[PDB]
Amino acid sequence: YPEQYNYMCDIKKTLDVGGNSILEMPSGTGKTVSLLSLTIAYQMHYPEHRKIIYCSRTMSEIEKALVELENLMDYRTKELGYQEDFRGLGLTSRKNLCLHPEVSKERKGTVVDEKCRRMTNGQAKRKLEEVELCEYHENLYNIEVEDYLPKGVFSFEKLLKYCEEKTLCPYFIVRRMISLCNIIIYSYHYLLDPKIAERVSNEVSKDSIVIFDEAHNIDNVCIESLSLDLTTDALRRATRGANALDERISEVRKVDSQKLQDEYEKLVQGLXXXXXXXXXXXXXXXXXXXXXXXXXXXXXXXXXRAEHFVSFLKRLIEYLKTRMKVLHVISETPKSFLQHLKQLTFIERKPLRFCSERLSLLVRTLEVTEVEDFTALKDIATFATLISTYEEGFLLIIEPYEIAVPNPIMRFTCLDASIAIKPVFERFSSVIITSGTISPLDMYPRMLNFKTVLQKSYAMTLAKKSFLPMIITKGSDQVAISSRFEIRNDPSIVRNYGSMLVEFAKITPDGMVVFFPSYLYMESIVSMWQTMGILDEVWKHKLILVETPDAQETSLALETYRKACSNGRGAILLSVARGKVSEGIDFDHQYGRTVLMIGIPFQYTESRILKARLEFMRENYRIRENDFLSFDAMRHAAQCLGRVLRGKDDYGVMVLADRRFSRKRSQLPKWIAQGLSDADLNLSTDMAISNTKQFLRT
Amino acid sequence: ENKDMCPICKTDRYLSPDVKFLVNPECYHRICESCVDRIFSLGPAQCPYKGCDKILRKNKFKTQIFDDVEVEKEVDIRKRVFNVFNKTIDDFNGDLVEYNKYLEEVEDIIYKLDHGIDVAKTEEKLRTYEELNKQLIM
Ligand code: SF4
Ligand SMILES: [Zn+2]
Ligand SMILES: [Zn+2]
Repeated sequence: YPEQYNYMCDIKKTLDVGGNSILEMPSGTGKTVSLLSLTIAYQMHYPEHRKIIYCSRTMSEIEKALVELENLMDYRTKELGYQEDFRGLGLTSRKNLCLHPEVSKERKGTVVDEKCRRMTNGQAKRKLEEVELCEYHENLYNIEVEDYLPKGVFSFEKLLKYCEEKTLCPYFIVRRMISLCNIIIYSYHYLLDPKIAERVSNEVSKDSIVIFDEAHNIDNVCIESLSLDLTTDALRRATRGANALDERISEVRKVDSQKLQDEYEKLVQGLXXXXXXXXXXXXXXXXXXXXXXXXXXXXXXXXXRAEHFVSFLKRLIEYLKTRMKVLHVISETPKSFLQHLKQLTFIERKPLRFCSERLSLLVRTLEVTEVEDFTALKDIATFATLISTYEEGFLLIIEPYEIAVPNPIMRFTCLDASIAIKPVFERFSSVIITSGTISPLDMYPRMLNFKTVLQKSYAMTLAKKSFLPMIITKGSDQVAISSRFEIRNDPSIVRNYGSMLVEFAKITPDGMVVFFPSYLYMESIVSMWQTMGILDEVWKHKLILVETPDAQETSLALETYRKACSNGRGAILLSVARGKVSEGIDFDHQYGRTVLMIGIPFQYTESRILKARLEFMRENYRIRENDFLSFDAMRHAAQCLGRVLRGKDDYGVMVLADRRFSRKRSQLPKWIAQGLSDADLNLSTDMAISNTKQFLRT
Repeated sequence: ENKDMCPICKTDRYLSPDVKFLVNPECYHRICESCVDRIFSLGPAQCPYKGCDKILRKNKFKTQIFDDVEVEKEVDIRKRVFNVFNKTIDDFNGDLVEYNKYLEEVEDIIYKLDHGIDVAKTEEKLRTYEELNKQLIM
């Protein structure tokens, strides 16, 4: 297409000149546009030069990038007939990319890495003094296994079928292939990870092209990278964790004390640098981004041992129980909290180095370490690292007396979000920053200050196939401002609002997806709707997303929605616009052809996390009470806009309520304001003109 | 705890627990306010806390945020050991390994004083604390 070549000519001009480019793409029409241009810019330069680094936001976009790369290789092996050096690696999760917990453990949780380190150290125990390895170890690091990926594309699903037929291990293949540096596909929770990105950055070895995919929730990952709640039950875990270290120091000082004494001399000489260098293929500890923390020349509790280090920790946790034992609403400065700590116990200014050495020590010392006890130590050690350094932008908040039973909840606020995005500019050049759910894109020069260029979507044609209307008067224009309040004011109007939804769904019963800014509006009408005619004569079955949406429940509601439209039935997808599963897969008639939105998306106000980030960005960019209610409300609405635009071949109608949407912008701003009963006759025309103009424009 | 706060009135919460529960540093016993006012007004004897014999002294009590009996005693023992030695051979010249070896000896002597050892090295540390106090006078 000529519109796809407009962004491709900009991608061929920025990858060889600029270092970071904010390129806007239309929804459902920019997936393979930058995919083929990334392999063409490498083919125009050198094919072993800068490899492609993909950064998705969900696991679905990781899976959708693999099938498009197969189409890139099929277009390069059929139009050319030459099989070059293949690439592509499916860096997914650990519970999905495994074989051993899917046979004996039968658990698909976050404990798949615990059996991984038990088999890694079990193979280490079987190759030093002596369970053993696993099903297929001591063979995945061979040279023939390193050549199974530049010759054949085996990523994720193709590699999981390859590790069963050839009897291999999916963990040691992918971990040995980050050093090979292929087309790496991963999500946003791995690049800004304080336990994973320290290992990823030592294997890619830089000098590549970072492809930011759907870069609109970048400010959310930097907040989600920190902020851990301490809801007082970890104090019971830290109390039982402190007594376990007392029995472990009693067990270490009863017989085999030379293993701890030689480790004490190794920490008094080689410190943490030699301790990390000697430790290989074992369970790594935790830190607050060692590539961003930058600290050397440490000391082990001032030349002391583990018996003196656990005394400071037991001194530390009782002070933490002392500070949590407070009244209600109280803010805390991270520097002033450290001063009040030193008035209680002189723990110096470096507990960041007093914990990461002792976490690696107890793994080497205690062999049968408890799961809940050692994780209780890591929750304290992650907090001890954040109170030692990184005080600029940091803030400690206390939850108030909320019945008070659930009152002792301690949380720390993250620093600036520009700090986490900082080291990706000096490590990589020509970082392609793309997102299809941004309108406008001027907040990214504002918030997160980096020098970049701005390019908009230069693709807008065939407005007769992209119906973009909006509803204003709902028969009386009263339920539009009624949903604007946070509290469910006047439920009789909401029962009148829910009465209009049965009338709106009975007009076009051909795939309906309803989003919500909160689950309170879903739970308000579901108690006594008194209106099931659409749930018995139109949509029949009901697909409502709950607040506690299970992964299996979201999977079963998605497949049955595809089973409803493939049987001539149609279903109502009652989802949350602020909830999980942002979707993105459409391009068919099985999706909801008419998408409904209840008002505008809102945010949870009157919270200490919001009031802290309000005054933090007030000093930075002075965007108080503006972008927090509009730029955040747009991106939660733009996830609903990315599903209607499913290419130029498929049509779709997206209606928007209220009147506050006119103050913001939108992707392809062609919007006509009409009433609710007026659009019922307009959509009946749009569902018949588009069926007659499809064969006219071809 | 609520079940043990005083040898005479251990559970005064049903009878409105409006008084405090002092802890003597030479007894480490939960002693309430009302009973102890009769104690030091009539001489310095011992408390009968489970038949205790440690002689309670007049005044010199403390409020506690309950760091058990070990960490409540180890915090005052570390505070008494940080004032006698002060910052000798630590930050006098920007020393690091010599400061850490001097702090490891202060920590091991505090660990020997906290454990009690056998009243030999602690009595030697009592002379060393007397040596740290006599060196701060000259
Ligand atoms: S070697 Fe691989 S399959 Fe075996 S336990 Fe470890 S991660 Fe799981
Ligand atoms: Zn009493
Ligand atoms: Zn006593």
